[PDB]
Amino acid sequence: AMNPYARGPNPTAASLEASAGPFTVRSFTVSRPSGYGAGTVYYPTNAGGTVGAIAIVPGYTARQSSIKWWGPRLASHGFVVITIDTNSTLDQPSSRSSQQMAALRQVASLNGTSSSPIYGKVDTARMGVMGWSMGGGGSLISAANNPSLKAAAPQAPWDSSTNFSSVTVPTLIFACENDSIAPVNSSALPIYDSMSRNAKQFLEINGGSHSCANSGNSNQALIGKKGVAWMKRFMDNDTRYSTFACENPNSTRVSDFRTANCS
Repeated sequence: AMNPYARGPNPTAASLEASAGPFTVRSFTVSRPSGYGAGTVYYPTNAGGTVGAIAIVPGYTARQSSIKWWGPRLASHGFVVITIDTNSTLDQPSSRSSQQMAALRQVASLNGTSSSPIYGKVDTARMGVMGWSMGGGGSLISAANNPSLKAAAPQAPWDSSTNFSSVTVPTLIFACENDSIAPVNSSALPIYDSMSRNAKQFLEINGGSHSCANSGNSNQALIGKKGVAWMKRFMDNDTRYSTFACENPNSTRVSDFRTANCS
C-alpha cells in the first residue's frame, strides 16, 4: 500500500554509496539556540513532501565538525538534520541527550515559524537521533527515554553504563574495530548485546580508530549507505530500503556484522 512518507527515486547500492542523494541541500545557522550551544540545520529544498528530523551530537571536547558530514548526506536523501554543539564541550551523555532533544524541539518550532527556511518542511512526528562517543551514549539515552523516536544510529558510543535493555527504538550501532577510547569490548558490543526488544544492527568498521565514522572518514560510501538506509527504513517506514537496512553488506571494510529483528 502507498506509503505517504516515501520520498525520492528507488534506491540502488550506487545511489546510496554516492557522496550525495537526489535532493538539493541548503543549510543555516540557528540564530538563538534553545537549550544547546549552537546548531546548523541542513534540509532538502525539493523533497516532495514533509520529511523527518534527525539531531546529531558530537563527543566530549568535540564540535559539529566531527559529525558534520551526516548533515548534507542525510538531508540530500530527504531529512532535516540538526548538528549541535553542546553548552559545554565537557557535557556528559545525559546532558547531551537533553540537548539533542532540545534541538529536535527547536526544529519543531522552526517548522512552525514562517520566516524559517524549514517552515512546513518537517513531519514533527518522525524523528531520529545520532551522535559520536558520549554523543552516541546520549543518543541511546534519548531513545530509552523517548520511545516514540523512530530510529537511532550512534557511532562509537560510550556511556558509564552499557545496559540499554529498555530500548524499543530501531538502533544501528556503528563501531570502530581498533577503538581505544571506547573499546568495542567494553562499550559498543555490550551495549548492542543488552538490547533485546528492538530492531538492531552492529556494524564494525575494519581497522577503524575511534573517529572511524566521523567527518573525513575513509568509509563514507558504506557508512553513508547504511545510515541513510536505516533512517529511510525506520523513519519513513520505507520498505524499498529494507534490504539495504537489514543486509550484511558483505564488505571487507566491515570486521563484524550483526543484526536482529530487522525486516
